[PDB]
Amino acid sequence: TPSQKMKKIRAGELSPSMQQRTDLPAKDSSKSELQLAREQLHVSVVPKSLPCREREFENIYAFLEGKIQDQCGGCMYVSGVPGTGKTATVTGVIRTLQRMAKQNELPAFEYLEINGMRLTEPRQAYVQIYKQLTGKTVSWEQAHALLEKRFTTPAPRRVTTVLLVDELDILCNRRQDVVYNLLDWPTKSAAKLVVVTIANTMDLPERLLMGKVTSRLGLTRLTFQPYSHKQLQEIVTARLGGSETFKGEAVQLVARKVAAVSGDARRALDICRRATEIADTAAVKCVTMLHVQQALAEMIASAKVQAIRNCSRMEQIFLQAIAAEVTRTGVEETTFMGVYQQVETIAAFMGVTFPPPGRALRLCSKLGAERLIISEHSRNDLFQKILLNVSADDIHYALRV
Amino acid sequence: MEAICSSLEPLFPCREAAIETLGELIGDSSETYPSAIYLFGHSGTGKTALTRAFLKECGKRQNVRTAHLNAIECYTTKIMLEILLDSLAPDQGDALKVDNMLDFVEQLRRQAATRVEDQGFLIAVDNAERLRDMDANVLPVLLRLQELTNLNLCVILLSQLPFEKFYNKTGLSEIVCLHLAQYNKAETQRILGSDFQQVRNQLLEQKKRLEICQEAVTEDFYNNYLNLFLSVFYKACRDVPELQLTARKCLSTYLEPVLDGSRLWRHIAGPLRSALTQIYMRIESLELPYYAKFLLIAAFLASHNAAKQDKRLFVKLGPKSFSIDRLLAIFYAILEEKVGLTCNLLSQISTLVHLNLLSFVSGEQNIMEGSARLQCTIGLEFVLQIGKVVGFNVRQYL
Amino acid sequence: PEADRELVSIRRFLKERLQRDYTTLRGYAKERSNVRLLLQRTAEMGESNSLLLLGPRGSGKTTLINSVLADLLPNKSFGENTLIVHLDGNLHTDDRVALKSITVQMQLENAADGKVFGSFAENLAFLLQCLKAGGKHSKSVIFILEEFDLFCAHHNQTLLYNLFDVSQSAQAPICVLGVTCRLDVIELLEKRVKSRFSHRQVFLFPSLRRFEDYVDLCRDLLSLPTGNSLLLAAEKIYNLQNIYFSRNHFDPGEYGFSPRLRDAWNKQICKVLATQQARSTLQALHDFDISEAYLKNFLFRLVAHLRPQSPHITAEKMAAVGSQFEGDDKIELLCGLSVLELCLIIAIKHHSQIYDRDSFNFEIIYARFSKFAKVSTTMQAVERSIVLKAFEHLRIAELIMPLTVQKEFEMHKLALTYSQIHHCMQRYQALPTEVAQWAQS
Amino acid sequence: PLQQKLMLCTLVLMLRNERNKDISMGRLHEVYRRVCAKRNILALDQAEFTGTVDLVETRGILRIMRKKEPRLHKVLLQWDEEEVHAALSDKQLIASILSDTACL
Amino acid sequence: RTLEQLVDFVVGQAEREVLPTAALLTGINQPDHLSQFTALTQRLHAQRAAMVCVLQSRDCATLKAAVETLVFGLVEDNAEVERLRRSQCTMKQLKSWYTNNFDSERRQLVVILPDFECFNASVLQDLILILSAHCGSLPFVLVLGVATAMTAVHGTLPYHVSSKIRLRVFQTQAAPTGLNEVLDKVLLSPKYA
DNA sequence: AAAAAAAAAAAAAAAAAAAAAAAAAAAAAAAAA
DNA sequence: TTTTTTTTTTTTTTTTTTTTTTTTTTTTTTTTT
Ligand SMILES: Nc1ncnc2c1ncn2[C@@H]1O[C@H](COP(=O)(O)OP(=O)(O)OP(=O)(O)O)[C@@H](O)[C@H]1O
Ligand SMILES: Nc1ncnc2c1ncn2[C@@H]1O[C@H](COP(=O)(O)OP(=O)(O)OP(=O)(O)O)[C@@H](O)[C@H]1O
Ligand SMILES: Nc1ncnc2c1ncn2[C@@H]1O[C@H](COP(=O)(O)OP(=O)(O)OP(=O)(O)O)[C@@H](O)[C@H]1O
Ligand SMILES: [Mg+2]
Ligand SMILES: [Mg+2]
Ligand SMILES: [Mg+2]
Repeated sequence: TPSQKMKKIRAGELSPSMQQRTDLPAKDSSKSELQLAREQLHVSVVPKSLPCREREFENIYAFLEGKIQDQCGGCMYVSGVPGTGKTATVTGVIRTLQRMAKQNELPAFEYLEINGMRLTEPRQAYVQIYKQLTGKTVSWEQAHALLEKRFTTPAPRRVTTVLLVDELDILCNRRQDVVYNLLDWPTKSAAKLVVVTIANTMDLPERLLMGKVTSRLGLTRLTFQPYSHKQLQEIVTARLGGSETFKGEAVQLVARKVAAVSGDARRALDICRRATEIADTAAVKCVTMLHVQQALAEMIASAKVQAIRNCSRMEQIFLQAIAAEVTRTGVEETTFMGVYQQVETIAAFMGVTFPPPGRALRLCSKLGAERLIISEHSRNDLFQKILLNVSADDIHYALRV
Repeated sequence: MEAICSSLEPLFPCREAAIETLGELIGDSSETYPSAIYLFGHSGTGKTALTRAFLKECGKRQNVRTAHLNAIECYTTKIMLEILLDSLAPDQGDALKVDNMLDFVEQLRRQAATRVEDQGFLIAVDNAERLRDMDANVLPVLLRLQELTNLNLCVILLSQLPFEKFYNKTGLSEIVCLHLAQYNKAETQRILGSDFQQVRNQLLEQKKRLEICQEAVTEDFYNNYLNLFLSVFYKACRDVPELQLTARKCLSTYLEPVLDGSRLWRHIAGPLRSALTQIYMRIESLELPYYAKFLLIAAFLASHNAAKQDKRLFVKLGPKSFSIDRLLAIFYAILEEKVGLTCNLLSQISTLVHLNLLSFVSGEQNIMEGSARLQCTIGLEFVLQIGKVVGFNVRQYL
Repeated sequence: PEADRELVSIRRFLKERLQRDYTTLRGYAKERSNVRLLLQRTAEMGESNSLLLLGPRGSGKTTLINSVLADLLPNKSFGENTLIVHLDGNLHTDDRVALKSITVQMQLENAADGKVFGSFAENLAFLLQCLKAGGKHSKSVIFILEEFDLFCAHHNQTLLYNLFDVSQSAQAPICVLGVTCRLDVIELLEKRVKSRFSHRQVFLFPSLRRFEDYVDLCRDLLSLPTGNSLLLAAEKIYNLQNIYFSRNHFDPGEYGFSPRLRDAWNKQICKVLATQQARSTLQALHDFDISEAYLKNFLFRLVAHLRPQSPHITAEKMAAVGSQFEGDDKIELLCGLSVLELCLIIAIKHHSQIYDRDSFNFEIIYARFSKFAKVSTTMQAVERSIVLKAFEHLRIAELIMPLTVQKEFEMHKLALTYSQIHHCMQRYQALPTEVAQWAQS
Repeated sequence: PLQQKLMLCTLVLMLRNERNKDISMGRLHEVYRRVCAKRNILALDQAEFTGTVDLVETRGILRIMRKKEPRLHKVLLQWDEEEVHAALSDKQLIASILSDTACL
Repeated sequence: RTLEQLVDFVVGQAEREVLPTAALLTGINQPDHLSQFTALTQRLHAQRAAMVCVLQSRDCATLKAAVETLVFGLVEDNAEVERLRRSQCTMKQLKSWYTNNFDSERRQLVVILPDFECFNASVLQDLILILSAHCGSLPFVLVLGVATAMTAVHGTLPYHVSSKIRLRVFQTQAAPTGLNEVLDKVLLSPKYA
């Protein structure tokens, strides 16, 4: 019976494994140099020593080593825009401290991790923390009671537990009881809990956290600033290593065009991979700057000119008429009746006949599904409101030239 | 497809083009069906009965499984899916269980079979205007159920509106629209004269009158009667069931000088323009208490008579709203007996609200607090009848 | 008679090729190659990717995915080291329903014949525990999410955040496909979901904007193919069915045409499409909508007319189907009203032309109608209730819409234009001259 | 980043030269396109501009009122203009944006 | 007398699409009327001509609650003459129950609406459309409880709704007449001291 | 009496509370031996 | 008479629907000219 399977799953007795391949995977001797550079430029291949994040590594390592050696516990809050190496630096500090604990240079500790976006409710945070100490899946009330008995009652020899909370702002709700429980357990003396919380917004503790929760969160913060173009160039150049599959100016072009938009590292590592896949098709062993410009045109896309260029005749007349009605009445949100009057004017100027209003609603629905315009349901015909989602100069560029 | 059209053309005269198109599209199950057909028309055009008879004849003569719905019944989507999977996957009993659209699509996918049997499915969703009031994924999945379930099925939608009312903010798939245009005068006369044998046998069922009946109640006589009927009735309605239900009664009146013993347009032209005035009433003096009568005409004067003029008329568009203090003030002003404000008077106000002679335009949560606003919902003739049976002239106070 | 059975076979072949045949794709030489090489690099080399097919509704988005999958799946290197999870945003309207479907389609340990045990949170924990425990030694999962913007509308985009997080992590090599009709779907993502999405987007604007490609497509959709091409297509379809659409596909091995019949049919088709009336009808259709679904709808209604008394396709049949397409429908609803509703609509048109589209009422329109009905010598004997029922019939047919009060006093709007009523006055049968004269002034 | 500088400069310009603080995302992007047209900079489309505005909102400089459509989101500045001018530290650029009134 | 007329109407519908309905023009005094309907129900349980559900206006705020109350009333009326959940009561279960019970023998399905004026209008129109759609499947008779006049029924039933209606008007004797009869035969009767 | 602010109220989105359904667990009845 | 199996009822847990809070926008009232 599968109820024994679920009994052993909720107790953690059988491991959740996955199906395996019938073919053995490829060897690194059969791969080309461009395939090896494509494998090293994958964002999932995180390096052991991260470039450009040495000072943040020193900060987090000093905090965590002090909180482990002092046997006290506390809390830290790191933050920054996505792709700036927050979780990679924090888990690298955790791996370095675990390597130092395996060689008796440090007191031992137990490292738990949760992610606020891998939970469906914040209360299920209690189900995951208790699933990382014992391995049993219980209800959240029983898990919260057992965690409360673990962290309030003193018991020698308790070991230090370092709790990582990714995406803290998903645990914040109207009542703020999960985040208050996770930031209140370090304040007790019997709990050797160190809570490091990672998020994106810098002003999160003052924006949406209550006064006691930002009172317990602390003032030891760290901000992961976005990467400059020198830093993206150093990241990608360290990913490539001793190969010469990339040019020295191609990496600089990716770094200059990515560091100006977001400062993300995932964006640079994906645009370089797309450039590698473009250069693989053109039968060249290196990635020149033209493949990089082609990949930067494809990944940083802007395809609202080609969509208007590929519309039909009546749809382009409708797109001219919405812009002409916006010019005529001044306001941006135009009803269907004035748009249809301008349709009749433009079609009588062009000399072609137009469909009746029942098919003009079909043209409006086709343009609204593609989100070239913003339209309502067609149940209120001749009085439905139309916004022009594309700019008015884009239509005059797409149709004139 | 010729057998189904040749079998439906006796039952539906003057619909040979519509039955021809429906036999071209979904007539033969050995050929593939379009993804969705949408046939639409006015009321009384015969689009419930035609698709119902078409689906029954296709299920009898061929290997299809039919389902006829009504989208008014489906207050949730689980009701619609339960009816659909009950009719499309029969002999299932109380084991039928459809959670959502996904379970419906998987259980329809399991109903596929081999190619040599030539099976098909047909779904008729009558009153389809309600489909755009449902949970916003019913209509886009119904329009592509053939592609989704990988079946030889067609979804027939029936409504009184064109398909231009159905386009939503995300778009819809393609559909084969079909128009059932309402009949003109000659086609309507042909439909009304199609039941001549039934009318003749029912008349002969109900003895010199029977002998003088069976000599001339013939087809030309019934067609001249239908000409005299449609000369007066066709301007107000073209709806075929109403014309049938009134033409039978006017024939029952029309045959009186013929059975008793030109020359016939006058004796029916009395009752024909008597019965034209009672079209759309399918029928085969409001007594009130004294103070309820006075409260009702006081509410009429409160809604009608321009509340700035209340300072002059009693102190000695649309119906305007009033508060119950103004109603009681006008009631005590026009009664001139000055009865006691007991509980029965305010109970009469509440039960005149309850009987839909008044209404609640505003308030309804501060009824005792003075912010509730009422409105009178009767006409002038009833107020004049009340003032006549009481003796109080309202036109003096109007 | 033999000449009718061959036409039944031709009509059945053309209808089944138009409706079915989910794998044959026309055009898209670069986009199909991009999607195919991406899926093959995921399955063979174990890479994790994400992709977004974009384009208008009616272009070959699902057909490109079906063509790529039907060409990759009988390889027995893609077919044996890869499991495929199809999700649809119209059916999987919740992350819970989508997660039960992912758990069933991956054949996980808590599935047990299509009835997943555990809650939504337990199913998410078990799915991420299975995907985290994998690596390059495990099978590749290919998630194909159609109606992707509906997956963007879920709670916290939480399933999206997880499906894009296994792609960015040293876990089981999954590949995420997103097939949606919107062009600005990437501004519906949150900043973390947008950061984890590899921004490669494939755009599928149709390559039949110019009219000669439209005429070539209308020729290739109506032609009978060569028997060797028929045998090659039946070979590929039987091969993909040897290992989902393949249960009911086109399968052109059942149809065999003689060379003289195919010769006569293709000569007739090219002779018809060379004319000016057929090209004028295709020009009207190409002016309205350039997608292939509209043309396939036209050609289905054209092929369904092939009765054995009239076997050939001719240009007047195409003109008749174009006349069916191009007409207005509210005008044809207006020609079915009685004369009482027509005088009511003329009174509404007079009120809107005088007062500049002010909202009207039953009493205003009834007064304007009763001023005409006193001198008409045909509408003397209409009551108030019959005109109220005619007003209600105009209201429920949505020729009159409310501004969203008593029923005889609720305000309204005319849902027609003046040109539609002016064409109704010309197309109406047996309209009396009093109404036709009152409509002018 | 440069595109975030050109976003904040355009929002400061539209808050200076107009008394209406109801600034949408499309109305901000239409002025930003003219601004980057005058600087000979290839401006982002709407899809990347929305992510740029969100990445500036993570710093706390803005606040985005979310609506049914991303064109109708309302950007509300929550810093003083001296604070924005100090945080950019790019005086030769913002001095040129505020002198470019004609592209509004 | 009016009870015998209504029973003959139900039986003559059973001896026989639009649904047969019967507007019963009662007085403005509503709490006097429902007991009258109870007497009709007893006579309809005498000849085994039908089984009767009563739909109060308090139970029919929405269409879902009206259909659930209708099916639950009919099923519990059959259970009491000779338990489903609230969300389980559907028209499909009513059709299956009527096929399992009374297709072998037909009982009409009399639906009594005692307070016709106090109904939500859209709920009442959609309920009449639901009942008229199931004609031929389930034999429905619709008894109304109109208190004011027939102008109210003609006003609140639109064109498309009254296109599926074959009503026959009955009349009850007036409340002043009943008062004068009670005063003549009881309060002035000599056999009370 | 109109222009403009201003407080109150309505609409709508979003989060929580409660009801309902479904599964787990414990108690009871009936068969196994 | 004692043990094991299958039914029934209770309690817990999860899902869905309804209510409540919260933000935004409108809107009718109030002050100034
Ligand atoms: N300094 C660096 N050197 C090398 N690789 C880097 C560096 N910073 C980031 N990366 C790469 O970019 C990715 C960033 O992922 P990471 O989880 O660190 O981002 P994050 O800031 O946590 O994002 P989010 O806030 O959205 O969770 C990593 O997978 C890593 O491979
Ligand atoms: N051409 C016709 N020949 C014979 N009878 C017809 C014809 N058209 C309609 N009828 C009759 O009209 C009756 C009612 O029509 P039906 O119920 O189909 O109207 P409908 O199209 O459903 O309108 P609604 O949707 O408003 O109810 C049917 O019983 C049918 O017999
Ligand atoms: N490039 C193409 N090659 C072959 N057939 C096509 C092509 N484009 C469109 N079609 C035809 O258009 C019809 C719909 O195509 P498809 O299902 O690919 O569109 P879609 O993008 O999936 O539509 P939706 O977005 O509504 O699901 C199909 O019948 C298909 O035969
Ligand atoms: Mg992270
Ligand atoms: Mg009907
Ligand atoms: Mg598709």
